[PDB]
Amino acid sequence: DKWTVQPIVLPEKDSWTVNDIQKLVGKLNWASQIYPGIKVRQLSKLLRGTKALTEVIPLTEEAELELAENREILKEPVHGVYLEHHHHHH
Repeated sequence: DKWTVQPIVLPEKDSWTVNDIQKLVGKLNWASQIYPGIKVRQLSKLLRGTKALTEVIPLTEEAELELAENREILKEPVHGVYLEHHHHHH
């Protein structure tokens, strides 16, 4: 390691509420632009289930499948010494 993105990580439980899914879909979304292979097509659909921010929504086979594969990708560096702008000191 040297310098690049940050350690993008998320919790893991079998009781994701709309509020928990919502925040997630946002993480995977932003992460998507910072991590490929991530999917947020089925994750967002889960919301269509309920609106209450206290409604426990489970992850569908395809939702838990992608989420998993995602949490794994975040293990990549993405960025790291590959820009070189302008600096001279030592």
